[PDB]
Amino acid sequence: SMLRNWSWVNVHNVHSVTGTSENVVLAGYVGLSRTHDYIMDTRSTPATSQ
Amino acid sequence: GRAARSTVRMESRIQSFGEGKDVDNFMAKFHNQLSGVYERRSEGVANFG
Amino acid sequence: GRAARSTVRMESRIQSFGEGKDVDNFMAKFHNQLSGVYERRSEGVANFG
Amino acid sequence: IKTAPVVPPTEQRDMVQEERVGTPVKNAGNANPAADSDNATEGVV
Amino acid sequence: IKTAPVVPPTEQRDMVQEERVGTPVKNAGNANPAADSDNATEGVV
Repeated sequence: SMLRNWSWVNVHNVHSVTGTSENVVLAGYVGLSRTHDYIMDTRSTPATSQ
Repeated sequence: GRAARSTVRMESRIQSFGEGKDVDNFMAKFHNQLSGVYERRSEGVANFG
Repeated sequence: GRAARSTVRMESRIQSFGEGKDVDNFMAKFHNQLSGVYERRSEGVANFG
Repeated sequence: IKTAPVVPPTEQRDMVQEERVGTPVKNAGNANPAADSDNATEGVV
Repeated sequence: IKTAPVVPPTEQRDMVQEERVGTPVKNAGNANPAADSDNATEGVV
């Protein structure tokens, strides 16, 4: 059942839908800004209506 | 996943903000408000504060 | 009560009010005033405060 | 009317914070910074 | 004369609160919102 799903193919003919690869290293959410704003009651809830 | 070749990582990195603050005043606000939850005048609450 | 057909219910529902307050300052007022009644620096007094 | 204890305005300060997810490259506004090399048909010293 | 410690005026804020017992209906000012239907004697598409 795995040969029938084209597991036999040359892996060099499989292209990403963008044609590119990617190495992402992004500074992310830590949560110190949101917890700080909650204690000061400035912006307690950050989730918007949308 | 034989042709993926793409990696994604996330950095939970932080800075230091502001000058002329008072850390003892905020630390009082932090550990006083969360007093029905985490015990105030604790080592962990003081660190996170 | 065979023809009543009428019901009455009451919702004890609450909101969140105000912005820019200080909850630790009121919580100090609450648990300091009711100190001859309920022990301050208690889990219940901190929650209700 | 609900009178509530707030934080006095003189004991706090709004501070603007600029949040970035990554450091921009040297030729950030350049779509093709490699066209200075690919078009050096005489050479580079 | 009785001098008493009060709360300084700058460390509290009066906030107006609007208390309602229920959410008003869509046609709140209409006594009979069902008269647009009861008077459609030709039909509605």
